[PDB]
Amino acid sequence: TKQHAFTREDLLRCSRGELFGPGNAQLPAPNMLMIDRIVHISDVGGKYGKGELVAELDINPDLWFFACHFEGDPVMPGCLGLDAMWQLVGFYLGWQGNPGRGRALGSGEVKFFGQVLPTAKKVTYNIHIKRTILVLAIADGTVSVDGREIYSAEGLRVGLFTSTDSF
Amino acid sequence: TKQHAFTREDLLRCSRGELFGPGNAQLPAPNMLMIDRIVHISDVGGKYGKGELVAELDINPDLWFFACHFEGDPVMPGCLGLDAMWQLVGFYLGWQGNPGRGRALGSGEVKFFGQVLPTAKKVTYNIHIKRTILVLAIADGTVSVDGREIYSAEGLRVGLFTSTDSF
Ligand SMILES: O=C(O)c1ccc(COc2ccc3c(c2)CCC3)o1
Ligand SMILES: O=C(O)c1ccc(COc2ccc3c(c2)CCC3)o1
Repeated sequence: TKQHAFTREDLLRCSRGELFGPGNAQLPAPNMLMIDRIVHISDVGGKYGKGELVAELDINPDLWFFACHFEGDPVMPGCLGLDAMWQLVGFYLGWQGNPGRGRALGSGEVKFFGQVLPTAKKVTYNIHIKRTILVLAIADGTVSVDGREIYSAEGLRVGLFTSTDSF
Repeated sequence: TKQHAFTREDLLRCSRGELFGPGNAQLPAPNMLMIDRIVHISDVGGKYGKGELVAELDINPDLWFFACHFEGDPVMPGCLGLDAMWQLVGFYLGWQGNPGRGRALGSGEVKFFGQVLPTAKKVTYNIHIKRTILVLAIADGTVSVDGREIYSAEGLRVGLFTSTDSF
């Protein structure tokens, strides 16, 4: 709760289990990691008074997903921008000190109404925590490219599992 | 409309633009391609009488996404199983003979209530086309692993763009 911003090296440390400890929430490592930095994280403020994350991914034409998606028509997969928002809600649960392994549980409405091209510079993620309740978080999120909102997600859900025995 | 099943080599040909032609719907190439085969595609039957796709992805412990997602806790990303369902709805629009480039436009409710582990053998996707209406398709979908339903998506939307001038 004391650290309110994270560098890429902090996120890579998180991906090895060395930020929140083994058996606790982990970001993916490359090439599934869809965040370079967490600019802001808090458990107060945001749209619902329950905290907020702002994170960034730098874009350059050589990122792996442009060449295969699609050949002659490069565009960052919508599913990976959506996954960044699940990655951030999971990070929030870990950052609050909750134990267990993170899984996305789904979302209400997702809309893709724009695209990240290899000429873009920066994708920004805004997450508004709605409720924390296994331990799970519900959040709304946007994805923006160079100032332009392009995706929205309502009711993003991520849970932490300490025991899967009964499921 | 004459071909009702597709091999991996057919899907790779689709990913190069050589199945539906340049400027038309393309599957991603590896490593974003989340389908090995289309077992069944039709424009009649399915849950709503508007056709159906059944597709498969073989699972083995060496698939790239297991090592990075997550370190010491391998699980196929939920976002990639969801993306397979968008990939299949886009394939359906191309298979019907519609021109233009495919984009996911989003979904209503997505639920992840199980997981694909590196011990699994086969993921199966079931897509029920709800409505075709730019040209877009609305569908419901499930992801199953070795017979067990693990994800559901309602209101998957994919559109084809012949012109982006006005957007
Ligand atoms: O992975 C995808 O299918 C994906 C990524 C982003 C999108 C959304 O694509 C869009 C969505 C809306 C518009 C455009 C493209 C250009 C014209 C307006 O789809
Ligand atoms: O990429 C993900 O976060 C992801 C993939 C699949 C899931 C869902 O994870 C789940 C969802 C439900 C259950 C388990 C795991 C084991 C106990 C029951 O989340």
